[PDB]
Amino acid sequence: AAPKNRRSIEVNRCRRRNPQKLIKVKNNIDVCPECGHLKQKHILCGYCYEKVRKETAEIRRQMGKQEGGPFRAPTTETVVLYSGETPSEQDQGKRIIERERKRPSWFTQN
Amino acid sequence: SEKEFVEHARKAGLVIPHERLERPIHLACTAGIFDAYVPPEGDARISSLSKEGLAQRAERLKKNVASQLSIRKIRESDPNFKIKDFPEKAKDIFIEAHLCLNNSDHDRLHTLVTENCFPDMVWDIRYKTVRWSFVESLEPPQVVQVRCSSLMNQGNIYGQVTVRMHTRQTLAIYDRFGRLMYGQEDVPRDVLEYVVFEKHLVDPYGSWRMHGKIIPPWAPPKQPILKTVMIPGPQLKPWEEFEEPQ
Amino acid sequence: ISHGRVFRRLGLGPESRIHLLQNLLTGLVRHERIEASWARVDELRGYAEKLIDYGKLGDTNERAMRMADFWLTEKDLIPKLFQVLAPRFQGQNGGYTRMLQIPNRNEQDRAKMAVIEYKGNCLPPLPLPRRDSNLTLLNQLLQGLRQDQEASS
RNA sequence: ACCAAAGCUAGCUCAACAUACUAAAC
RNA sequence: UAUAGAGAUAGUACCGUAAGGGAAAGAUGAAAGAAUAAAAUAAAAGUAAAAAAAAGCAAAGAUUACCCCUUCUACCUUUU
RNA sequence: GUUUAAAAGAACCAACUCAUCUAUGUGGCAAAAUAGUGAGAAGACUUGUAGGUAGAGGUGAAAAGCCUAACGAGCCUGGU
RNA sequence: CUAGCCCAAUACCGGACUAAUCUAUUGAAACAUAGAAGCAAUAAUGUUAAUAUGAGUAACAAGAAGCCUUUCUCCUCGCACACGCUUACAUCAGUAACUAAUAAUAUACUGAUAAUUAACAACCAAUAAACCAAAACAACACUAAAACGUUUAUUAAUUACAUUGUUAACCCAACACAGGAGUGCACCAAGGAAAGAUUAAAAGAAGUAAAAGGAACUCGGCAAACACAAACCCCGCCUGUUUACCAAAAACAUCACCUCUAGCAUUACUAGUAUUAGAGGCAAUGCCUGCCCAGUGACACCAGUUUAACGGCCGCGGUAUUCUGACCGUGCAAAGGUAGCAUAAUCACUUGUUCUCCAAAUAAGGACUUGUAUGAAUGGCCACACGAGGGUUUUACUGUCUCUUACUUCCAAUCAGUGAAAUUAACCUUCCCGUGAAGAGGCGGGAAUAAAAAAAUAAGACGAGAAGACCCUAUGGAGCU
RNA sequence: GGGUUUACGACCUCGAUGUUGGAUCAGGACACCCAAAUGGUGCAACCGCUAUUAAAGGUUCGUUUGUUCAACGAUUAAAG
RNA sequence: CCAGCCCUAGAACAGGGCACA
Ligand SMILES: Nc1nc2c(ncn2[C@@H]2O[C@H](COP(=O)(O)O)[C@@H](O)[C@H]2O)c(=O)[nH]1
Ligand SMILES: *C(=O)[C@H](CCSC)NC=O
Ligand SMILES: [Mg+2]
Ligand SMILES: [Mg+2]
Ligand SMILES: [Mg+2]
Ligand SMILES: [Mg+2]
Ligand SMILES: [Mg+2]
Ligand SMILES: [Mg+2]
Ligand SMILES: [Mg+2]
Ligand SMILES: [Mg+2]
Ligand SMILES: [Mg+2]
Ligand SMILES: [Mg+2]
Ligand SMILES: [Mg+2]
Ligand SMILES: [Mg+2]
Ligand SMILES: [Mg+2]
Ligand SMILES: [Mg+2]
Ligand SMILES: [Mg+2]
Ligand SMILES: [Mg+2]
Ligand SMILES: [Mg+2]
Ligand SMILES: [Mg+2]
Ligand SMILES: [Mg+2]
Ligand SMILES: [Mg+2]
Ligand SMILES: [Mg+2]
Ligand SMILES: [Mg+2]
Ligand SMILES: [Mg+2]
Ligand SMILES: [Mg+2]
Ligand SMILES: [Mg+2]
Ligand SMILES: [Mg+2]
Ligand SMILES: [Mg+2]
Ligand SMILES: [Mg+2]
Ligand SMILES: [Mg+2]
Ligand SMILES: [Mg+2]
Ligand SMILES: [Mg+2]
Ligand SMILES: [Mg+2]
Ligand SMILES: [Mg+2]
Ligand SMILES: [Mg+2]
Ligand SMILES: [Mg+2]
Ligand SMILES: [Mg+2]
Ligand SMILES: [Mg+2]
Ligand SMILES: [Mg+2]
Ligand SMILES: [Mg+2]
Ligand SMILES: [Mg+2]
Ligand SMILES: [Mg+2]
Ligand SMILES: [Mg+2]
Ligand SMILES: [Mg+2]
Ligand SMILES: [Mg+2]
Ligand SMILES: [Mg+2]
Ligand SMILES: [Mg+2]
Ligand SMILES: [Mg+2]
Ligand SMILES: [Mg+2]
Ligand SMILES: [Mg+2]
Ligand SMILES: [Mg+2]
Ligand SMILES: [Mg+2]
Ligand SMILES: [Mg+2]
Ligand SMILES: [Mg+2]
Ligand SMILES: [Mg+2]
Ligand SMILES: [Mg+2]
Ligand SMILES: [Mg+2]
Ligand SMILES: [Mg+2]
Ligand SMILES: [Mg+2]
Ligand SMILES: [Mg+2]
Ligand SMILES: [Mg+2]
Ligand SMILES: [Mg+2]
Ligand SMILES: [Mg+2]
Ligand SMILES: [Mg+2]
Ligand SMILES: [Mg+2]
Ligand SMILES: [Mg+2]
Ligand SMILES: [Mg+2]
Ligand SMILES: [Mg+2]
Ligand SMILES: [Mg+2]
Ligand SMILES: [Mg+2]
Ligand SMILES: [Mg+2]
Ligand SMILES: [Mg+2]
Ligand SMILES: [Mg+2]
Ligand SMILES: [Mg+2]
Ligand SMILES: [Mg+2]
Ligand SMILES: [Mg+2]
Ligand SMILES: [Mg+2]
Ligand SMILES: [Mg+2]
Ligand SMILES: [Mg+2]
Ligand SMILES: [Mg+2]
Ligand SMILES: [Mg+2]
Ligand SMILES: [Mg+2]
Ligand SMILES: [Mg+2]
Ligand SMILES: [Mg+2]
Ligand SMILES: [Mg+2]
Ligand SMILES: [Mg+2]
Ligand SMILES: [Mg+2]
Ligand SMILES: [Mg+2]
Ligand SMILES: [Mg+2]
Ligand SMILES: [Mg+2]
Ligand SMILES: [Mg+2]
Ligand SMILES: [Mg+2]
Ligand SMILES: [Mg+2]
Ligand SMILES: [Mg+2]
Ligand SMILES: [Mg+2]
Ligand SMILES: [Mg+2]
Ligand SMILES: [Mg+2]
Ligand SMILES: [Mg+2]
Ligand SMILES: [Zn+2]
Repeated sequence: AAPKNRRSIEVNRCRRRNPQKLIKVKNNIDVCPECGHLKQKHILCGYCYEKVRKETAEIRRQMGKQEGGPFRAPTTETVVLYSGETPSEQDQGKRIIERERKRPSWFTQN
Repeated sequence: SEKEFVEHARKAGLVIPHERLERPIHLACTAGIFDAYVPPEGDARISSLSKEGLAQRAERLKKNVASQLSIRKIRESDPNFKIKDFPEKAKDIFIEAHLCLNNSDHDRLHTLVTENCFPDMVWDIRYKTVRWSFVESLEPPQVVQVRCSSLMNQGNIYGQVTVRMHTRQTLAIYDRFGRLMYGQEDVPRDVLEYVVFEKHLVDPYGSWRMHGKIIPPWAPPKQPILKTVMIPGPQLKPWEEFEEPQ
Repeated sequence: ISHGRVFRRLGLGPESRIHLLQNLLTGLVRHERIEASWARVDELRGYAEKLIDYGKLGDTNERAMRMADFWLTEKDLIPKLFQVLAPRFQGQNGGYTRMLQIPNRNEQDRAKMAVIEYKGNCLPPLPLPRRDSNLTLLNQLLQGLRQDQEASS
């Protein structure tokens, strides 16, 4: 079907300025107590998640460089240690990844 | 249907078009200061007494051989050049240049100050209002030293003269919205400066133009600003940690 | 009418959805933490829990062995599943995975994204949302109420 | 406030005269 | 005097196997080797600044008052 | 490939060539297509390259078919 | 009544002023008197350019994770040459914008720099003579009589290295188009990705499954199906050809059979010679093709002959009790429709009458049959085989249907990116009755009536689309006879 | 008196008001086929024939035929 | 009160639940 007449700017504005088509304001925005950046109350912080993701990517890169094959996965647990650290009596017998970076403040030894 | 956009503004100059210029760049002045006069740290205490300051100043002007030979060079290059009536002309040029910057008279300001003095005094002020005045002068301007730079590639000599001034001015820099920014228009603050004038001696006209403004390193800090300033810290990437300096 | 439906339609059909979930489960078993769409991760979490249960069922169980052989596409992860993941989940009953919604994808699709992670892995801990401390005003008021109730008994 | 708007020139037209009429490059 | 005057910035792009058809597009300044570049219009339609509140060829009579009241069956052409 | 003393204008059925029927599509993938299903498939068979027949005509196992996407007679230019 | 500038208008007719330009004289804060015209646009489905509505709507795309290009999940048109396009190919760098129908970045955009190296391919002897004896595993044969070669004799400059084509993700279709494309190899050892992200409304498209019934649906068993069988007619013998783009047929052709026209030489026929070659009709085969030269043609230049040339093959009245008419009277013709078949694909009456088929039939088949408009090479009657031709039965089969349902994929709705089309006088765009260029949202009389979104259905806007193709008109055409 | 059939007229449309039958959904009139309340009968009963009032609800499935109709089979309270 | 998460509630928006366990 074809339109019978041209719709005027008045009715066009009434249509595409209705509050149903306006962008709603978000009230769930808060600051991250760690870095001070903005985040939603139900979503993880983008900055902190990017930090953790970069550290995880580096750890995985090193742990994949340790295994020269694609199908070579360790049958034991794994432990990542940073510069100036030694494997404890509970961490021995596991695969050991060694990072030259110092241990970050958010990474807990455990 | 096949159409594209135009006017992508890019500034890219190369050494080939820089050097294949048919006519060289005529410079009415040099880049900066060749021999900067380092004043003694006792100016603040010798400016309190009249005779003990003027005597030492005349001794420093007369005993240095470089300044004397430079004055002789300016004298042989251009006659009727005397150092006794020079500080009055320097003070006149200074006051008229400041009044021209007040009135926003760029033409007379270009005639007074040179191409190295104009930008440093017009750039950060072209969008503001100035209310500068001249009230008093405790110590008359004194010619400290005189230098001359002779370049034989073109055969051009530029004579620079340093003049120490103890002036009393009232400066009030306003904002582009009309609010006071720097200081009041009624406080007669005392300033001590060293104005280096310059003149092309080979030029037939050769006007005296203010070239540089030397401030001693031990000079008192400038008056505080009226507003407050936030200095941002290092903008940190996620994979970078802050390091506290001690 | 989709009353009482528990599995959402994904991929190019039921078999394609099974294969997508199988690839996601293989990646999760291999890396101990992956990130994908929120719906796909929410669908994969239950399969991950059931896979950990089948791994806890034992190595000599032929049913669990063939289930792992089907699901884990990379055949080097079945010994991993049976000797790393299952042994380290012994006292736990159902708390094997952790799923958290991360901000939307920076790409133009702006997909709702989640991250799934097996608990007890050798990776930097995600910025988990921590509750308020007991030193807060409201928490201290509730602590006072609790102490009054304890003294009243 | 965007979109936009205004230049006066490039050149053309009609005739007169005219060497006498397929220019230059080959 | 750039929808004009030659089609012409050009028989070029482009369209057709070919004969053939055939366009539109320029605007600062003495100096842009004066773009931290300077001044005049901010005047069409289309939008924003500023979506709308019963009722009606959208206007007119008006009115303290935007509507609310009352009155008028768009315009050309063709037809008795 | 299979059946046949057969390369029989024989039979089944591929490549290949046509386009029976239906459903989508109808400014669509497409100015005639897709999917399923169909007919021929050693011949009056499909097909590559190159040449010829030119409109008062050519060619036609006559549909008044086809002759560069509109053919009861092509298109372009001129008469205009 | 009080003042006046003191009486409506279509086609045509008359007058007075007048906007904007140029010119001759004034004027010089933009005018006057005259003379000229490319002298005034709310309307031509007007031309050009730009803008709106439709509309941020239709539509369009990238398999997953990852240590970032490494492993998983799937589908399988791949390699080379010929033809064609010319650098779109390769390396580095950039992408705010331009190309990808969106991003990421890049074989598709931008700039710079490089590249395709001959052995493969192209160009690469004439003059006379011996030469009948096919290719098909070619032993030897068939008919439709079949491309592809050596030797001998005379001359063929004679001496390294000549010239040209070598990329690609590519060509023709307005496009980075689900289309069209020759050849040799293999069916993967090579090519690729159906999903941008969610939800799981309607309607739509595709598929799978379905109780009991099994065509009761419908023009028709179209489509679908766990079936994929057997028969009866009409029309064409059969294979084949046709309206590229609405008709594949019962149309055309066809083997066969008939007619005419020709006694012959260097470009068709034909390098043939009446068992030949042309112009045609009808359609294999079987039984046949009956009468007519009155008219019109053609031979005969007049008679005369020709119908397997164009074409035609009769009235009126009475008769064997009561129905018909073997028969007769009379008249005209060139002969007066013969055989055969027959309610047919055959004017109407017609749904002719009757039998079989069904519970029911204007369907189908078999008979009767003047069909007063059948009919014998513009061919008449049967028959095998054949047909995506047109009808009718029997089972089998099934969502066609009773009577729909469930679930998937594409669609769909939301989010993000990009972003058209027909259409549009302006709308602040209700209902009923009446009226009216004779069917009203706009008129009249009444009812109804905060304003805006989003999703659905199509009753109206005599909705959109195409200056109705039907009908008529035009002292408008064109094709055919 | 109505405006269902055929006709008559040529008033709106030929810069388009798409034309029979069916499928789906039906709105309405009553000049009521059924169902409901009655009057008269040449109404004995069962069946009928007419007339009055009433329109909230119904008004079948099949063979032939493109059929609306029509014939026929089986029913229904009826197959308007 | 309505961020989020489920739903026999739904195209979007809406609507019902989130203490027993
Ligand atoms: N022949 C004729 N036509 C007339 C006359 N008056 C009016 N008409 C026609 O009527 C039409 C206009 O109607 P009206 O404006 O007169 O009501 C036009 O077609 C006009 O030519 C008349 O007097 N004679
Ligand atoms: C007849 O009513 C007509 C048919 C014309 S088709 C030859 N229909 C519409 O105009
Ligand atoms: Mg022009
Ligand atoms: Mg032009
Ligand atoms: Mg405007
Ligand atoms: Mg009003
Ligand atoms: Mg009329
Ligand atoms: Mg065959
Ligand atoms: Mg097909
Ligand atoms: Mg199917
Ligand atoms: Mg096929
Ligand atoms: Mg076949
Ligand atoms: Mg066959
Ligand atoms: Mg040719
Ligand atoms: Mg003619
Ligand atoms: Mg012809
Ligand atoms: Mg014909
Ligand atoms: Mg015809
Ligand atoms: Mg053509
Ligand atoms: Mg009067
Ligand atoms: Mg008058
Ligand atoms: Mg005048
Ligand atoms: Mg004009
Ligand atoms: Mg105009
Ligand atoms: Mg139109
Ligand atoms: Mg239009
Ligand atoms: Mg116009
Ligand atoms: Mg828009
Ligand atoms: Mg969108
Ligand atoms: Mg819409
Ligand atoms: Mg869509
Ligand atoms: Mg090309
Ligand atoms: Mg782009
Ligand atoms: Mg490039
Ligand atoms: Mg190549
Ligand atoms: Mg999907
Ligand atoms: Mg895809
Ligand atoms: Mg998608
Ligand atoms: Mg659906
Ligand atoms: Mg379906
Ligand atoms: Mg099925
Ligand atoms: Mg069933
Ligand atoms: Mg039936
Ligand atoms: Mg029926
Ligand atoms: Mg079928
Ligand atoms: Mg069948
Ligand atoms: Mg069967
Ligand atoms: Mg046939
Ligand atoms: Mg035969
Ligand atoms: Mg042919
Ligand atoms: Mg056709
Ligand atoms: Mg064909
Ligand atoms: Mg067809
Ligand atoms: Mg056929
Ligand atoms: Mg025939
Ligand atoms: Mg014979
Ligand atoms: Mg015939
Ligand atoms: Mg015959
Ligand atoms: Mg005969
Ligand atoms: Mg004769
Ligand atoms: Mg005769
Ligand atoms: Mg018979
Ligand atoms: Mg008949
Ligand atoms: Mg039937
Ligand atoms: Mg006859
Ligand atoms: Mg006949
Ligand atoms: Mg005949
Ligand atoms: Mg048949
Ligand atoms: Mg055939
Ligand atoms: Mg057929
Ligand atoms: Mg079901
Ligand atoms: Mg309204
Ligand atoms: Mg009227
Ligand atoms: Mg009218
Ligand atoms: Mg009405
Ligand atoms: Mg009214
Ligand atoms: Mg009204
Ligand atoms: Mg009333
Ligand atoms: Mg509608
Ligand atoms: Mg619709
Ligand atoms: Mg209207
Ligand atoms: Mg209509
Ligand atoms: Mg219309
Ligand atoms: Mg017309
Ligand atoms: Mg028509
Ligand atoms: Mg006609
Ligand atoms: Mg006439
Ligand atoms: Mg004529
Ligand atoms: Mg009527
Ligand atoms: Mg009448
Ligand atoms: Mg009329
Ligand atoms: Mg009349
Ligand atoms: Mg009409
Ligand atoms: Mg119209
Ligand atoms: Mg009804
Ligand atoms: Mg009644
Ligand atoms: Mg009754
Ligand atoms: Mg009723
Ligand atoms: Mg609630
Ligand atoms: Zn944070």
